[PDB]
Amino acid sequence: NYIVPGEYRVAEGEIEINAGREKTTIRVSNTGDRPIQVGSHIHFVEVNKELLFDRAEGIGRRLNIPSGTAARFEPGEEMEVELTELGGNREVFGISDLTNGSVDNKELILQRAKELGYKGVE
Amino acid sequence: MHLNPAEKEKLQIFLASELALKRKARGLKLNYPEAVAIITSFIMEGARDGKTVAMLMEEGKHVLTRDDVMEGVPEMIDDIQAEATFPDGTKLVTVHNPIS
Amino acid sequence: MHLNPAEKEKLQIFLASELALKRKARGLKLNYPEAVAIITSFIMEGARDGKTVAMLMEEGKHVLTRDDVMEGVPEMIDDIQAEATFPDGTKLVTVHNPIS
Amino acid sequence: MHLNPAEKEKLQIFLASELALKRKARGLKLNYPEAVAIITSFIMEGARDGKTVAMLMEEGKHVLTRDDVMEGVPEMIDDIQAEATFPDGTKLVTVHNPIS
Amino acid sequence: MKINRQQYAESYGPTVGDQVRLADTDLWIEVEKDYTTYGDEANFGGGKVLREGMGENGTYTRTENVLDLLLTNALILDYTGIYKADIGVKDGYIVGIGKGGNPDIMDGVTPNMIVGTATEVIAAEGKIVTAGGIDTHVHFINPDQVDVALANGITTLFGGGTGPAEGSKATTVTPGPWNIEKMLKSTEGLPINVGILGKGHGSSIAPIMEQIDAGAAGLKIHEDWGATPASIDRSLTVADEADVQVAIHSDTLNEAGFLEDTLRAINGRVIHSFHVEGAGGGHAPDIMAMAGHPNVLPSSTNPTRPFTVNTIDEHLDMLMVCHHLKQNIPEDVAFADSRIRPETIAAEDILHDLGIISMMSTDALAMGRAGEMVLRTWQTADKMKKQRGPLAEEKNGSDNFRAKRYVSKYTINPAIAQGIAHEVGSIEEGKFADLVLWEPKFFGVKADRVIKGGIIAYAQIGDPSASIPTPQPVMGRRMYGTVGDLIHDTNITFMSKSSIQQGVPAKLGLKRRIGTVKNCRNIGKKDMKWNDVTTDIDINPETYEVKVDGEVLTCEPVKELPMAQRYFLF
Amino acid sequence: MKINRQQYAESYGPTVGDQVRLADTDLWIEVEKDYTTYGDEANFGGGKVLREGMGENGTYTRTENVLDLLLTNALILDYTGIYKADIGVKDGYIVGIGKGGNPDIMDGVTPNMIVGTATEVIAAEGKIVTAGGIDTHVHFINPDQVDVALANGITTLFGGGTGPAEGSKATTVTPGPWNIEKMLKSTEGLPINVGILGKGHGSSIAPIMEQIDAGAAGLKIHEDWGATPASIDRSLTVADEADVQVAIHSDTLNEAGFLEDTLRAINGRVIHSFHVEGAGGGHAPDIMAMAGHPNVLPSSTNPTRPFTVNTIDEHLDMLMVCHHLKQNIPEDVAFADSRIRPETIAAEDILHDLGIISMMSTDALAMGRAGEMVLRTWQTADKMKKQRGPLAEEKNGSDNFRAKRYVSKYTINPAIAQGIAHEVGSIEEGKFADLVLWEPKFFGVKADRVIKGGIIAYAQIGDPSASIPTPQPVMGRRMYGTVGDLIHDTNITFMSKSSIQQGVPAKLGLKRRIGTVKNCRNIGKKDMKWNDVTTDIDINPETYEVKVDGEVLTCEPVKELPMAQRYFLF
Ligand SMILES: O=S([O-])[O-]
Ligand SMILES: O=S([O-])[O-]
Ligand code: NI
Ligand code: NI
Ligand code: NI
Ligand code: NI
Repeated sequence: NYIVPGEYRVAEGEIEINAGREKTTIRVSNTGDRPIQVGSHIHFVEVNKELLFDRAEGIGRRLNIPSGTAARFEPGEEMEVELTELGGNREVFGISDLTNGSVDNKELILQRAKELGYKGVE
Repeated sequence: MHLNPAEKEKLQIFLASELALKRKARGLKLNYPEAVAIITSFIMEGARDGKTVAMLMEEGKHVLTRDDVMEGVPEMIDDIQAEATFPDGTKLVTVHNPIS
Repeated sequence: MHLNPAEKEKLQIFLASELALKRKARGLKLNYPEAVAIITSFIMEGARDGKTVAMLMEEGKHVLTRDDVMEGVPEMIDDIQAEATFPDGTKLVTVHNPIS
Repeated sequence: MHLNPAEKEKLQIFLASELALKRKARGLKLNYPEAVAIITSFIMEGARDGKTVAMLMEEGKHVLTRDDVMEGVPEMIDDIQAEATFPDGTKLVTVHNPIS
Repeated sequence: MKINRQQYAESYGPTVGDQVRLADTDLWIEVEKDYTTYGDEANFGGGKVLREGMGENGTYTRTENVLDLLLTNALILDYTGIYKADIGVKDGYIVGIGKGGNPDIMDGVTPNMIVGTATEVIAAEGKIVTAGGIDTHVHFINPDQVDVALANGITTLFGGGTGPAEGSKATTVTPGPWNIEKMLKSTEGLPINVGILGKGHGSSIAPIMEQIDAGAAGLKIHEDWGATPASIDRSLTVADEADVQVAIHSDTLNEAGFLEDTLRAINGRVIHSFHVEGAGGGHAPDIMAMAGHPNVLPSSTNPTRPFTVNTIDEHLDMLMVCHHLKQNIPEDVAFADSRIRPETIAAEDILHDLGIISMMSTDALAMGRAGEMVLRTWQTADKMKKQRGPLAEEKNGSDNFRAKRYVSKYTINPAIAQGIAHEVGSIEEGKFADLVLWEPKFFGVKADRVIKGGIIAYAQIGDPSASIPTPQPVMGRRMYGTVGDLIHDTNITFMSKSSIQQGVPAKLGLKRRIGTVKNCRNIGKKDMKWNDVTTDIDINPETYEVKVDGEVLTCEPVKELPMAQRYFLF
Repeated sequence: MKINRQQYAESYGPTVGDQVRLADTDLWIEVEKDYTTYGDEANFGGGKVLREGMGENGTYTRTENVLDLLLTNALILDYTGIYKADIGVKDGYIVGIGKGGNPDIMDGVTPNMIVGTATEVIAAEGKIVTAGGIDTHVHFINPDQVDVALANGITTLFGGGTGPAEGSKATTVTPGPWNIEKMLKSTEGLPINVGILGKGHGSSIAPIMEQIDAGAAGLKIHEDWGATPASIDRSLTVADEADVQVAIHSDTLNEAGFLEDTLRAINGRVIHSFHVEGAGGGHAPDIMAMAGHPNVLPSSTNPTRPFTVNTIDEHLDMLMVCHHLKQNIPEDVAFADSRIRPETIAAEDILHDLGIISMMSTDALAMGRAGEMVLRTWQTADKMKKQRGPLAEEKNGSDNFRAKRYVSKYTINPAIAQGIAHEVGSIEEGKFADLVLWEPKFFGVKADRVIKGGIIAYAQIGDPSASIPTPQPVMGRRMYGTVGDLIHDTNITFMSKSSIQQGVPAKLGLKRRIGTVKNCRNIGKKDMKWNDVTTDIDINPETYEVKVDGEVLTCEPVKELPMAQRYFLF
């Protein structure tokens, strides 16, 4: 019966994020010499050129982490991350200008990524 | 005196702390704004005394204890923040979870 | 602290009462605003102490006597009114003819 | 109380002087606004006590000495001016070169 | 990947089934539903979701389904529900309640809640968001009263007065065309919505009606101007023609009639009965019986709310002070004893809990506290839970039914009574964006931010000289919505249809938004949300005992309240 | 008849070769030249020179070379010189710097500086007079911030925000046409010059451009909205078309790029790099390398200024508080350690002294202090003199070179960066009369009088009830320039050319003077007065060591500063 003003009494259970969407694990390496931190909702293929990973596996995807959180890569660090699928219309505009339309245009995305030196186009 | 706007405002905090200290001295358990006022004035006076920001982050956690305040007050105060003129100019002090 | 407008204003009354109490302590007969300030702050502090409205209506008539104040002051103060937060919320106290 | 604008403002000076006096009591050398506040409040309280303008012009030069204040403060204060209600109404006091 | 519920609530605010304590009361509200898509919650900051190409759309211009403002992750408490949603504002109005963000990449985005280049963000995670309070019993006596109101979440003041003139100090009345015009001009500088009441007194129509045509929003019948059958009748004939509401403070003295006579003069027409319990005024001792009638929209004023151990002592003396009564005019003592009654005050607590009194109000500066309407509503609800138990209609152990019943008393119900619920009074799409953010620890006590017409008008915020805004002293302060000409676009002056048709705003040079009063005469008790009960209330003329359905309504006064000494410096 | 120099300086202020200490620093400024004719100095009072037929001309009407205002015997400190002159103001603008009085009888009178019937006098003898400060990094969060700024000599606020909304609490952004319109209206009531920044975010041009056409004066790219290559690019394409400046707070997280990527997106276009040292934001750890580039206009924000013994402790915790970081999310600790760096903070002191960082700013209420831009500029200069010695370029033992280098950082350079130096930023003929009088004892600490458009707007002045204005309490107070409609003629709203051409001021009913932003895209580092150095700045990614011309730039933190505890009550 001690009263903490405004306290919560949360229900039981847990919240599943991004439920129903395909998940994919990939390895990613920061080949640069400065830290790179990546937010939950950035189209994954458009992250910093010096992150090395299979760029194709980042198309149409973002990190499967709670909304508003991020994954950190110290210089030289390699680790695995889990991705989820983008939703809505599955279109991306801006950011690094690799997509500017549907995420279904993989060849175009990769071509642009390759030309601009985004590491890991295979 | 050449009082600026912050100097005028901050006189209010000193006053509120003096009020609260009188209330504590006559045996009352202090409430939320009373507790905040006492801790805040302590930080500002400490800056004036020439203490460091790090000293005040530490000391501000020992100015009031739970038995000094009403039920729930400790948990209502997540932190207390104050800016004051140290010997090396204005700095921000944040006392985290001041009352356990 | 989350001070609202009344809380800011009412700090002034406490201050004025502290001023007046210093004046009384050094032997002065108090004047009209000094007397009003002392009685008003006493009511507000009494509410904070958890006294009842009825207790304060009674006590407020014994805080200052005519020998504490200048000629004519008693007759200038028909009543003193203050609102403060009692344990059961804000209430109005009116002290009638506080100084006989 | 019927506070007018000057009465409200001048409560701030008393407060600032109380603040400064606490600082002095704990061993600090006072700064420019602290020194001004103490001397100003002394003048206003002196008027309230019924001293003359001439008495206060004299006394105000002995409230703080150079060892009470930081380096340069004495030379920053050319004069301190205050108006207060004497027994014969408002008058202006100017204390010239208060801290030698 | 799953998140436990404690951590989820810490980051995004509570979700379905989660409960939140209201301040230091024992009232708990439960999230009924949530519009989010878990994992696509909106949030703003470094590395957060509302960034260009991500949760913020970088393609659409403002006109193209983009918001001016998104409140993220709000816990809404409203007559319409207790639920979790994003709230989207555009052109000063609520345009979307749902899920905001970017349809490019997010599932479940409400189609007109796109975060785009044009969009400002307020983080509401962990906050309770309510409509602005609607205070329909305001005496305009001291302009310092406005900030007092804003600080406790009030956004609309309806009433009257010209400042500290005796007429205004007693009555919510701005009398006649000239005083009305003058106070409409003054209103240009008040940072809150306003509607002005004219004097509901006269035996000819024209003197009363000319106030409506001058720009009054309603009328007040007050005994101090003669609450006679004639003044009642004329005022209601005017109101029926003009489509504005009439408030009444009836004949306490029973001089020209008893309650039944006042009801006969009303003749079934719609009326708002002020301070219906009667300590604030009305036919002694039985005025509160008005609240049983279908044509009466009944409100309480706040000093009787709720019944406490100091109430009676306080009120007997307050009445003596107000009316210059003397303790040795036996008629004055009898008058006071007939007016200030524990029997009707205690019953008033229960009548609120039963939904028989529909509204709260202040009586600011005449016999009530400008900043305590919201405060005292919740104190009443908490006292009633403690004394009467969770009501029948509750389930899951929450206090949601009571919370909807009581929030309606100071939001939607006064707005409906006044004919302004098309504009204000609830968090619904198409209404003006008057929104109050509350930290739950301070809920109903001190508002965090008060949004007026989609721009923050008042906030509890700290040192303006500091590196960040949170250092002390944190105090209530007017924000940019109140400054310059923005005060005109963020506030509404409510006026009669006829003054609007006659061009009064242009004649006076009013720059404020102009709101139209309407649909005031075609409503009744049944239209009071969650508080629609009609019943025969019997008040014993000898004992002052109140009975409803043959049962005496009584409860004890309390010695302590929540939302009191833990929070206030004085 | 000769006067000794001590007595001459006491009566008229200092003359050629005389030095004046700046507050309680060890900086001395020396009078370079003096426009007077010795014996014909202007002065005002009983039996003084500015009297009809004498130093005041009694013949000429206002139009006939007569001034509205003469500041007598000013010691000007400006990028243009440190020198003694009378300053003449007419129609709100500086029209003459020279020698004022009456050509009837005085030698050496500048021909358009006649003191006539129309002329008001301010005595500047013994005062230092500077231009009003130009703060280009203002978050509009709490209107109480304006007086804080005025009290430390700031007269122009450029930035963004809508009050204490989270977007605004993080970013200098007023997003979209509607929020822009609303804040232009609010600006009508703020007694200071203003320019508003829109959101520099989007992947299509139209959403960004529509903000410029709505009345924004510039754009802000901030990482919290996605400081991506696309948003950078679109913003600079808009800016190049619209002739407005873009400020940037870059991607600290290096999420879409490292510094080199942001520089590639900029593609040689002009940009103002905010808080270039990076504690306030930007690519970790090397953002400060921006300040070497010719197309970058680099500013510091003020909490790192200068490097002191409490700086790091203060900032590590400030960052944790601001970003809700936790001491046991190792990523949060690493983030903070990557962002708050003694190596780059100490180098920032020296980069200022070398003229490689060109500007100061506040970051008011987001991560900086509204009233300390001028304060901290001088503290930095004093620390650098103590640690680095008088610079090479000095002579006569004065600190004039340093004083011109540092005054430029908060006056002319921000004005040039923003495209407003035609109007404000220096004491020159033809510019708006925004002038700050300082007693030398309070120089850079507390302004004496702040003149806005030729009328005093803010002053340190005493008891308003007193026989004279000097009795206590002497405090900062708004003056007649802020009152009524005079607030419109004494302040400028800076807007884009396109919004001005499109009639936005008339559409919104803006009464303020309207200033045009221009000549923002055709400038570079070389245009920064006294602070035009381009060089390769290397920041070691492992140690954070900063090198310029192969030498590590390092200095110690200081335990005490001047312009601190001698002056402030708190
Ligand atoms: O002003 S009182 O009659 O509700
Ligand atoms: O507001 S801070 O990002 O310069
Ligand atoms: Ni009434
Ligand atoms: Ni009333
Ligand atoms: Ni920034
Ligand atoms: Ni900023």
